Amino acid sequence: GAMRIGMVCPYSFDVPGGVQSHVLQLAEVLRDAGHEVSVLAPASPHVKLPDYVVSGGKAVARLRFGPATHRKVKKWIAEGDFDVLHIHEPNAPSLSMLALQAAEGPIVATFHTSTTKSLTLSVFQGILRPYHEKIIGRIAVSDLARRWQMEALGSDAVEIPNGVDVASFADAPLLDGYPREGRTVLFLGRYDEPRKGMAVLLAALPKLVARFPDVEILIVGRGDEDELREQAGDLAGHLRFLGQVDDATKASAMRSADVYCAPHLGGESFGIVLVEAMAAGTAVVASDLDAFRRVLADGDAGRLVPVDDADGMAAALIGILEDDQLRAGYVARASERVHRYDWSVVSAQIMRVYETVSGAGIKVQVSGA
Repeated sequence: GAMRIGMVCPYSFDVPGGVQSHVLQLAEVLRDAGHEVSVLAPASPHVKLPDYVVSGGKAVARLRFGPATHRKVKKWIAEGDFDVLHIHEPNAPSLSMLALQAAEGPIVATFHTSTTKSLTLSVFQGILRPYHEKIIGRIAVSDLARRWQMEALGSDAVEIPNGVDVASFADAPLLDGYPREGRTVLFLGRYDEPRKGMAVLLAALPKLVARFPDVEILIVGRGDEDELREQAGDLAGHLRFLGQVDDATKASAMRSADVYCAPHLGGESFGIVLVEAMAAGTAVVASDLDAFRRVLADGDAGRLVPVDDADGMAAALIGILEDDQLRAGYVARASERVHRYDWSVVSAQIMRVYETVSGAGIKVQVSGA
């Protein structure tokens, strides 16, 4: 039953990031399931972390990490006695790649390509290791490596969704004073960046207020309030800024909004926030970018709008708010879909990968043997 799993996170936890958060959530989840997990990462002295995460330090023409670091890592692996070593974003250079090169046996590496989709593969430890390791260094930064990995022979590469704790949203406490009889709409992100599409949401505001005069636009994330109020004109009174909040409050605000609007001009990454919205039971209206269309399943799980279309956005929102049955339907379907993104599933898939790669009696060792 039980398994010992090392994970390597290339990034310090001193700063928020998708990968860091992914790793930690996953680790917690596996530990909850009765596995021994160890997390290696760079020094994160500023934040208080669980006891199973370990620090490797920080350091970096073309140059590599210093000796003390290598020592630390080798120690970690050798005394780890891991059944599986899981590496994240083994970009070259990185802590992860260092680990990947140091170790031997059941090695798995994951590249998080989109916030909602992540490629997972097993390193060739045969005569090809030197060659494959150079390909793995470029997967992060190139389409061709990615392709070749998914396409090639003897390559076990699989795609798995990004994980989410669904309950932390669904069960999130409502914000004091919500729901608003005035119909709140949620925007989430840094609104000074045009690709987040705040401008579109602003363009559609007059119609929205016309048909729903008491509406609030709840805005989470960092940006310039003054400027936006100024661009909002006399409708600026409808805006409410929560600033850049913690995850708990994000979940709360998300759950207490009647609708989540995602008018992104494009990211080709950003989609996971929609998953969080659906898990919160809040109906989604999103721009028609491919990723969003995938997540909402062609328009099954949420309303899709043409990119950079204000009139469409307005019609969509208004339509959602005015008819409650429709909205409820959208939410229910979304709740159906959100299953595949929960950790209990994702963790199972990755566990399958672990089980495939690791045998009985085989432990991760430092090269060579």
